[PDB]
Amino acid sequence: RKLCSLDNGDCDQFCHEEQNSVVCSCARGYTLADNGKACIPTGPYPCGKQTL
Amino acid sequence: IVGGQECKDGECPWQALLINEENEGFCGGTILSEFYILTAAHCLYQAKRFKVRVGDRNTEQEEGGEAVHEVEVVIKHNRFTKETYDFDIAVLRLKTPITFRMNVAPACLPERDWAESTLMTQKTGIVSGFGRTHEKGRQSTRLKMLEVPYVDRNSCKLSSSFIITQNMFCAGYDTKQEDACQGDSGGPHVTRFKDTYFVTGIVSWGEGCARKGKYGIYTKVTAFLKWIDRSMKT
Ligand SMILES: CN(C)[C@H]1CCc2cc(N3CC[C@H](NS(=O)(=O)c4ccc5cc(Cl)ccc5c4)C3=O)ccc21
Ligand SMILES: [Ca+2]
Ligand SMILES: [Mg+2]
Repeated sequence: RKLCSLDNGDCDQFCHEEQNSVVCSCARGYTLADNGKACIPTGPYPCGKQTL
Repeated sequence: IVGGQECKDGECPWQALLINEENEGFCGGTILSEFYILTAAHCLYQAKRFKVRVGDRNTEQEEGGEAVHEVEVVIKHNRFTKETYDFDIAVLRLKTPITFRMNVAPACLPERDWAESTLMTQKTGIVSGFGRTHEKGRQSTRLKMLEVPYVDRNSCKLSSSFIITQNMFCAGYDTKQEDACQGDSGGPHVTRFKDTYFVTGIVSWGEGCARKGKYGIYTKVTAFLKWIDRSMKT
């Protein structure tokens, strides 16, 4: 297990392998955090989250 | 849903319910965004005229979060066939936008490659609906959810009396009395990843409900992500 095969490449959501490195991205309604791994909701009621 | 548990407050917020002229649910759907609902193409024959209700957990009481929406356009996959239920998918555009709130939120659409290697390889998915609680019973008045194991493609093909196409996958139990059932059709099959739920399937069909040696058959959403994207862009 390497890159995206190793614990989802440490990404919160989508993991892609580009030029032999990990590239993380997020679903619509989320923005990639400054660490390039976590996904932060851009507004209220982000997709895929149970409410309250 | 046969077996499983009730969806508790806020737990299944992406659940939609297709209701006929009698304000009765006949199929489920998944909220994709403020304007779009994902459902099974075969549901588009169960009633002549229908609306979509969201935010409902108990069809007997008014819990305050319910909202009925009229459909503006029906986007049925043109390759859907009643013969085998291949391409059992449709997207509905609503006339008015859904207002998200407690019990009303969309499920995420994943990317194809990542979902196939990371979501569909998880142990389980979650199915939900107001469908029958036994094969011969009546529709549930309560929204239910059920954890369903992903089933080996080979085992699934061996269990089935009918063709499992590339647009289908199997989930559930060999012998355990838990499965989706009549009325759950078109509803959500979602997969949890780090506390975020992604749409992975659409309740499609099965040889009865919770039968021994039979599994629940779901439309493989990952095969239609590009199709969904186009359907939502118009
Ligand atoms: C021969 N072709 C037509 C194949 C493809 C479509 C299909 C459907 C059925 N049946 C038989 C009855 C059952 N209806 S049901 O309401 O009990 C139902 C409907 C949807 C389900 C969905 C899941 Cl995931 C599991 C069980 C389900 C059960 C149901 O869906 C049997 C065979 C075939
Ligand atoms: Ca209600
Ligand atoms: Mg079974």
